[PDB]
Amino acid sequence: DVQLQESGPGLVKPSQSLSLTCTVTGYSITNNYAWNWIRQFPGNKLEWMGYINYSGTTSYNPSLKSRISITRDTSKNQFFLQLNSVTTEDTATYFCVRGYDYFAMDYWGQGTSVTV
Amino acid sequence: DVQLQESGPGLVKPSQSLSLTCTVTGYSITNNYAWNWIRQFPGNKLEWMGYINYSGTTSYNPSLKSRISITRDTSKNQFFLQLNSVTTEDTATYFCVRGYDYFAMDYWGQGTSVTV
Amino acid sequence: DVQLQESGPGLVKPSQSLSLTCTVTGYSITNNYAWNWIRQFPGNKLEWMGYINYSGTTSYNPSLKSRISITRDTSKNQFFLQLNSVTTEDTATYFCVRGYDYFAMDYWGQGTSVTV
Amino acid sequence: DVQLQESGPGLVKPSQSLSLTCTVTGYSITNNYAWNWIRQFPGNKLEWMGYINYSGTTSYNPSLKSRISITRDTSKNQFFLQLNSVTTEDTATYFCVRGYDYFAMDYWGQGTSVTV
Amino acid sequence: QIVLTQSPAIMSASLGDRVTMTCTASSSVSSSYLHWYQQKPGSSPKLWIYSTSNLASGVPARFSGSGSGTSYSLTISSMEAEDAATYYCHQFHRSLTFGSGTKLE
Amino acid sequence: QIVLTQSPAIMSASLGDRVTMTCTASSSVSSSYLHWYQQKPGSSPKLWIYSTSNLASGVPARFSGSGSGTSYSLTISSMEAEDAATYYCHQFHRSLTFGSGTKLE
Amino acid sequence: QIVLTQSPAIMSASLGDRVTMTCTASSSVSSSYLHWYQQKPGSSPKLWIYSTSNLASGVPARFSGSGSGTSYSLTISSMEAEDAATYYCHQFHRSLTFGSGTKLE
Amino acid sequence: QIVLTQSPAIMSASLGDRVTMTCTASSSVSSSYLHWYQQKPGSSPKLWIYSTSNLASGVPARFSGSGSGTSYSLTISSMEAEDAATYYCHQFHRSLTFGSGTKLE
Amino acid sequence: HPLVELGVSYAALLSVIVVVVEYTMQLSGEYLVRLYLVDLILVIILWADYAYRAYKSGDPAGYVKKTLYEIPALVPAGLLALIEGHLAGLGLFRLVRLLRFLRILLIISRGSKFLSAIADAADKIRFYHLFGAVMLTVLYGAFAIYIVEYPDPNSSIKSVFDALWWAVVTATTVGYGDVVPATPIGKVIGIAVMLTGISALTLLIGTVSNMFQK
Amino acid sequence: HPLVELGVSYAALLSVIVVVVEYTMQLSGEYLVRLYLVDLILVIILWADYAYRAYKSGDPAGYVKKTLYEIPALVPAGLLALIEGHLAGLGLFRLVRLLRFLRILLIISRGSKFLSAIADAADKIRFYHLFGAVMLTVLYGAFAIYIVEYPDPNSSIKSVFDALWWAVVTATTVGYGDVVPATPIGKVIGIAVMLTGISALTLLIGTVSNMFQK
Amino acid sequence: HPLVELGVSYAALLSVIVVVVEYTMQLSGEYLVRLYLVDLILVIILWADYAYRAYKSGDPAGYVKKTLYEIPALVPAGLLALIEGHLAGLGLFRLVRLLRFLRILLIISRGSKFLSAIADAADKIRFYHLFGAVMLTVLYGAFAIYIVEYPDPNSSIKSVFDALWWAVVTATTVGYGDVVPATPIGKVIGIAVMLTGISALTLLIGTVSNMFQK
Amino acid sequence: HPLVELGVSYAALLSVIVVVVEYTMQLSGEYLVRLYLVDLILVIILWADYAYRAYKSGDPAGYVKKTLYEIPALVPAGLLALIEGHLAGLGLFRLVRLLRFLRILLIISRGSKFLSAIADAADKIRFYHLFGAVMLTVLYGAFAIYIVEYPDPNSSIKSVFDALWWAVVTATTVGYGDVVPATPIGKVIGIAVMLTGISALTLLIGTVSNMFQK
Ligand SMILES: [K+]
Ligand SMILES: [K+]
Ligand SMILES: [K+]
Ligand SMILES: [K+]
Repeated sequence: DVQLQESGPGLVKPSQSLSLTCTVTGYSITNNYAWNWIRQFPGNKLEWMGYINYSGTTSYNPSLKSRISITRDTSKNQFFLQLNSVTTEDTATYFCVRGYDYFAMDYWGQGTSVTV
Repeated sequence: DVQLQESGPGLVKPSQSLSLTCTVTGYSITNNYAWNWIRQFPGNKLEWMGYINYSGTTSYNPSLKSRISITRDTSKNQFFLQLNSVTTEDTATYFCVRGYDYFAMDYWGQGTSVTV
Repeated sequence: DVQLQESGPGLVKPSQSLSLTCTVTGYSITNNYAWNWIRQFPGNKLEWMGYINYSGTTSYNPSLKSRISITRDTSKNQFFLQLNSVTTEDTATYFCVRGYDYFAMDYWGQGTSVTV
Repeated sequence: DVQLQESGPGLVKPSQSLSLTCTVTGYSITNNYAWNWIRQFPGNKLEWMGYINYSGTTSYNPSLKSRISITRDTSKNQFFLQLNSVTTEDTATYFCVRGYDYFAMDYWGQGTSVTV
Repeated sequence: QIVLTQSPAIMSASLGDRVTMTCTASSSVSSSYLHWYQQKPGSSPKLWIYSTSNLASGVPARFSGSGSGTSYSLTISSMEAEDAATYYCHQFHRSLTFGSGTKLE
Repeated sequence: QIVLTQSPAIMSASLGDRVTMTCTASSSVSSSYLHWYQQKPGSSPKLWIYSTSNLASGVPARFSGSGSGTSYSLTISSMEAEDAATYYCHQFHRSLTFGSGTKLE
Repeated sequence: QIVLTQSPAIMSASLGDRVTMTCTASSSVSSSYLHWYQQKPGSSPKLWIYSTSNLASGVPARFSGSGSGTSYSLTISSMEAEDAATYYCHQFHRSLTFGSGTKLE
Repeated sequence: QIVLTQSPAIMSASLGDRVTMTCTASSSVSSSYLHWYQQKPGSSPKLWIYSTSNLASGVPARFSGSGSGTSYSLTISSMEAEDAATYYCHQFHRSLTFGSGTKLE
Repeated sequence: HPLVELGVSYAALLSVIVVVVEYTMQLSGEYLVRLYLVDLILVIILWADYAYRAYKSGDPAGYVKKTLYEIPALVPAGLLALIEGHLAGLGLFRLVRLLRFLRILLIISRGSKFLSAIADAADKIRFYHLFGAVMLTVLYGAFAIYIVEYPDPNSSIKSVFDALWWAVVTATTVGYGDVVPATPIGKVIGIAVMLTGISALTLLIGTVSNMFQK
Repeated sequence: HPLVELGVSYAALLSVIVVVVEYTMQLSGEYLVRLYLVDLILVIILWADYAYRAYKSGDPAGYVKKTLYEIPALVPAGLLALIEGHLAGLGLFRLVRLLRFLRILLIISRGSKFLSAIADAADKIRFYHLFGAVMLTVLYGAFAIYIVEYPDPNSSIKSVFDALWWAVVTATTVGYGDVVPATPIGKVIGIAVMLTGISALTLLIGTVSNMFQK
Repeated sequence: HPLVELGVSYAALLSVIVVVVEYTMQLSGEYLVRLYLVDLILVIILWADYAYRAYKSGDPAGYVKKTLYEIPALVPAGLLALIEGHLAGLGLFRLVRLLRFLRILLIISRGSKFLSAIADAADKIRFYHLFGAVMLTVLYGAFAIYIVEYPDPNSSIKSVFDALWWAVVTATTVGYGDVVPATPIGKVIGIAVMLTGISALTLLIGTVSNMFQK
Repeated sequence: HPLVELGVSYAALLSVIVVVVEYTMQLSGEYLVRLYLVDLILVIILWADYAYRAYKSGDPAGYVKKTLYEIPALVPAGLLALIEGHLAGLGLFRLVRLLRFLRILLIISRGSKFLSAIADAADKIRFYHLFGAVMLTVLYGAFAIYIVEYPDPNSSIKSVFDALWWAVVTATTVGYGDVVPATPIGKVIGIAVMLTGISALTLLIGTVSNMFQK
């Protein structure tokens, strides 16, 4: 019954921050596993940005770190993606996924189209 | 429609302090401008003694300082002139005036005659 | 109307302390003057023992000091004579007197006969 | 009319501590005298272990000390024997006795058989 | 600190003539802090010309002030029965001071 | 930190042929953290093979994974009309990364 | 601390004679702290002359005191049946003391 | 600390004869701290003779104790069917100790 | 009775302190200076908070002014009103009004804006607000000794720090063996310092403690 | 007007402390580390309580494991959860659950079990629980100086002990003449240390005192 | 059983203090001396308040007496009653009454008059009044050591100041590394001093503190 | 993660103190020793109160025994019960009763008799009674260091006084620059000492203060 429900904007001006919101149903962001923000570029490639976890602690992609961060709504059951200074390269699709054992997103969100 | 209202003694013995009292109506001693105590000698000359201001701080005539000081009744809306050891020279007329922009008493009180 | 009213025992065994009590009427032991304990030996001689005063402080006969002390009943209006180790010599008559100006008992108590 | 009432286990495995309990009736463990724990070996011999007293302080057999201790239930009126690491030699009978004057158990409890 | 010289200390003229006065400061001044007060003997002083070139509310346009550096004037155009007053000129450089008063007769 | 190479970036075949793909990691890996995801263009990604050999609950036994050290495969036995999907292989040594995607035609 | 000598320790006279007594202090005194008390054997002592000259309220003007430095007197002018009393003279220098009493017969 | 020797460890006699026992302490003692207890096998010990020369409340006058220094006895005068008990003698010098028990048959 | 001479001489020393401490009051009862160091310390924090970006934001003059919303904030506190003094003194009473609005706007901005740093409402301001006077006094104290100690020859106290140290130290009830007045005079006023610094520095730690109970 | 330059310079120093102390809060308000040193100190007591039998119980490996009821106890407190970090990091999220139950069981065991020796009072925990933060802070403090004092040449402070000593000493209001910052910087942060250590160390002794009378 | 000899010997030392402190009570419970130093310190303030005009008011004898309303004030407090002693002793009991009225008039004058400058608060007396005993005791203390320290050879304590310093210092909980009894005896009585000075000096700062916040 | 090794090592030191202080409790919770030093100090006062007459009452043996009403009073306190130990140990249980009555009579005599020193009812006993434990602990403390400091070579602490001094000093929050543990071990236990001595010595001064408010 686990299901991620991603949602957000999908258009912004450079240097402006991107704020994504993904809800979760049939589970909790505190039980187990980790929570990811892996985007899919126009080149259909996949780039993992980072993750928060059941406990709270988080880690990001060694390149984007200098320009990003993530959080969560412990109460409403959601996590938040925050990217600072969105250039053109960031133009892509976004996904939130349940990081199951040994790291393996075993549940994906439908998708969100972000344009820059 | 403002108006200063001076009043005071008008006779004392040498070495005794002079205590003047000037009320103010239609305004406040804290808003803006400064408040002066400029006397007029028997020789119709004019000598500025000092001033307190909207804020409180004060400054006197570099000669009289050694023998004077001034205050105010923040509540009743009045200021006070205090001269120590009144000799003969002090014999003159007194005036309290609203020190308008760039210093220019734009409102004079009627007057009071002090004899020594 | 001043009047001292001496009273007490009048017989004791050696080494035992003597406790005298003299009341005062028509006055106070705190107003002014001093209060004495001057005894009269069988030889009709007179020996001043000591005194307490209107304030409280006291002084005794330079010889008896080593064996005496005095107090007072601030409330009931009385003073107390206390002699330690009463030998034979102490056999005499006792008197309490109002020490008036420049020291001059201006009021004497009737008298008390003490035997040793 | 006094009377000691001994009771206790009577079987344990080596290295395991022995816990004896003796009640007292018609008297108190705090009044006077001392309270003993003298056992009787299979050889009908008698070995005094130790004692607590009316006050509380205690002393044991110079040999067993390294492996024993005693206490009391000040409220319920009882004392407690505690032996650590019970070997075979300890196999014997136990007795609690009122140590009367100059030390002389003047009241013996019925008895208890302990096997090791 | 500096001193003032309001000449003439006393002076005359009559209805019609362009009356003139002069405030001669021993030292320089500041076009701003220069003002002219008119006093009718017996009554109380009354500011008349402030900041060198602009006059008080209750003052007739007939007046005009001219000054700079070391000298300033209170020039008029015509006198009256009112103008008969002791006009003063005070300045503010180091401290505050006043003038002898260009008395009008 | 290591990079991934899912060759062929693109490739083809026909129904029946034992389709094959390969994930060649620039550096060593860990038989565990090696997983395969199948993506049908337009839709959303979907895990397909985790920990090298085992498959997702909704996966046909026809699949099989083979790897160790520097290389791992997604080998099959027969294609369909469904299998026409972009298969991805991601790993987790230092951090997380993905592959070019052995696209199927 | 000084001692007192009221001579005569005992003495007599008759009605009419100017009775006299003397208080000779071993050491100096103070004209003030010198007083005289009259005692009628059996009764209680009674001050009679204070500060050398002045007398008690209940004392007949016939009395007079004379002294200074080391000697003072209680001189009279005429005796009576009353005056037959033991007169004492006490002083106050270091501490308090009394005299032998110039007994009258 | 010291040791005790209750000889005979075992011994006999019969109704009428003055039974005797002896407590021989390896070391000196103290006439006070010397006591005699009687135990009937099966039951519980029972103090019988305390402080060398005085007996317990429930003891028949037929008994008597004699000792001092290094030796003490429990002498009687006549036995019974009761007296058939293991009599013990304990002392208290350094610590507490007991005897082998002069068993009666 | 001779002791009254010796004993009263002591009274004099014991008397000065009565003033040194009384004066300390007339220096911390100013709703001003107290409320001015507070709004100047909160900004010094910004002086290194936002004006501390690497040597690439510290070069772009355009970007500092760029943030025209911060410039007014990262300016002073009262060093804006300080100017008002050299103004009113020059009768520029007209210009005074405008500068008065600036301080008004600044107190609403900072005051309310800062209070947005959640988790503590009206609990965090009473703090610093108090921390003020507390510190002021210590200062006044350190200054007291400073005057009567700096000139002294062999006097362990020199800089305003060393004299300031002694202040805190003796006001925090700590005291070591380094800072101590050489001239008995310093020791004198000191009795006042601590008599003050302590009592106050304590009212400080009092709330520090309570607050610390979170 | 010159003093404002000199006087405001002081404000800066007085300002840093505002943070050093503010930060001290954000380090003791963690329901974690606080509640972890407590459950690690209670066990260190057992590390010498039951694992301190003569050299004959310290040789029989079989008898330590023999007591499979204590082994889980004499293990850590959080050094079990510490591991959980190097686990969740390695996505072993499955294994995480099992280790979570272990800490759950351990807190019920120790918590309740220890409270069996709490039969004396219900506050036998409020104590240490508090003793924690109190100590933590002092640590943080000693560490503060440690950083700014260890490197200094002729600086009486060296080891973490010496810097720790100074901490307690200045936090217990004691202070001697041995421990004292050489670099004025240490003296600086010190003003913060004591401003904190004291207030807290006091709330400690506050209960210590009360508890003392009963 | 040997320790009882060694341990009881300690009891003796611990015992003296019981008196030294008990005695300190019988020296501060005097409604007199307490209420006399207060009215003598308030005037010493006037001894430099009104009698401190330049060397032109300190030359005109006529103008000091001129103010026949102040002369009675700037006189003493009890040094007027002190005289009363050498009077009553000389039986001048008559003159005593007149001097009694003088103190009566003086207490109404100063008391009420001073309370004219008390318009600020009604507690402006409870303060000094208390400041008294607080100080008295410290004195008594300093004196205690003074006796047992002055004569000592190499004893850092000498003048009444040095012994007085040590008093305040150890009573203000401050203590440095300069003032300290050489002879263990001084250290002894010291235990009493601080046991007292502290408790009292604290009740002082207690009100000092409270008063500080208003 | 390396810090856990370094940070936990600290926990150990922080742990010992937990005991050193815990133990201090089990040494002041004895209704005995506490109530015994009190009745031994009150008599030491009599040991110099009545047995201190000139060398003429100190020669008449007949007159000391003469006062058969004081002899029993000027004997010990518990040094009578101390004997009871060497008695009960020697089974002289009979004689024990008689000596029990003696202590009973002595407590009624002294207790009630002493309470006759008017002006303070039930207010003066709570004092010493408390002064006891307070001092006991300090002792225990001084002893703690004594053990771990006496043997040390260059250790400023030597006699029981010097170690006792350090105790009071660090327990009275005073601390100087003379008494201080050389071996870090002493410094260690010290953290406990003060953690205790202070809290207690404070509860002492607490009543001392209040009482002092008379
Ligand atoms: K302190
Ligand atoms: K200190
Ligand atoms: K120190
Ligand atoms: K110190």
